[PDB]
Amino acid sequence: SRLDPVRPGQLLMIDLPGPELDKDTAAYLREHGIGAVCLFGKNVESAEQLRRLCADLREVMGEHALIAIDHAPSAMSLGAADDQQLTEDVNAALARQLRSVGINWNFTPVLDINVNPANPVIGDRAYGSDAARVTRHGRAALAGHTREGVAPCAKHFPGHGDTHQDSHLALPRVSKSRAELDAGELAPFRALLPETPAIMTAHIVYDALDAEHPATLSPRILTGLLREEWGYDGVIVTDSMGMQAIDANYGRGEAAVRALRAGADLVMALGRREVQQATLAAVAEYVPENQAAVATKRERLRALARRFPAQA
Repeated sequence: SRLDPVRPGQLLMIDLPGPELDKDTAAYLREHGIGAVCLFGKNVESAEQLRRLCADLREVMGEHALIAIDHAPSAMSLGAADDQQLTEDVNAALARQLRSVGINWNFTPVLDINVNPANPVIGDRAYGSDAARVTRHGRAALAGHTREGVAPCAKHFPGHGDTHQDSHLALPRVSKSRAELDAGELAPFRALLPETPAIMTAHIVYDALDAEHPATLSPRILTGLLREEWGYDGVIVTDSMGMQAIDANYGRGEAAVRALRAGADLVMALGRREVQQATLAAVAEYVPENQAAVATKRERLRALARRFPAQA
């Protein structure tokens, strides 16, 4: 649309320095039209302070604001008690607390499967060791958020449960066959798609899907599989681009442009202002030649915020 061209900042989710929205940060959000922020421990002191922080963010960012947080018993606990209704209700209570402070996005449920006992990558944070158990409690977690007006985001697609890292600088790999993936890693996401408004992708290489690129940078995975095979029309967000294995293998801006091209709607551009600025600069070169594609990405983000408005 002529009157409202897509800006590079509207495709990024950034982090903030502290518990208060300082003037320079406000000026910066407004300057670039940043539409999404993720909050962490460094931003959280009390419910009163957090409510003040999210109200300020909503005032600066406007009606499309996506205000996310990363993170009450464990997923393993709930998985084990195995009362689906309990899982839903605990997530419903968590979502009500988030809603009262002005947060409209939570990064759960984990749909990773803790399948390999001798390789607990996820551990406590998964609901179980098979797809069936993860699917059942994942459904409950999604519904508890959704019914309370908070967008949940399933992670980490296509499944972090059983990855192998050759070194701390190498991308983790999964070398299982497609049929194995279908029965395991992929099953909970596939089963839960119509209830999943957002999905966060994993910096993991799946040999059976795309032997050359991590999922977050893979057109075969984000577009071929998620969009085309599965018909997924929700938000795809990349995992944090500041994680070491990516950082050691790609430039920040290059990686973010590649994620958007591959099929992400939203890039998590976490880190100090200088790295955020470098990401903006790269996306600023991509956006003008890809206006229809980025319009579609922005509308997914906007549809999410309309459904789950931040204003407390």
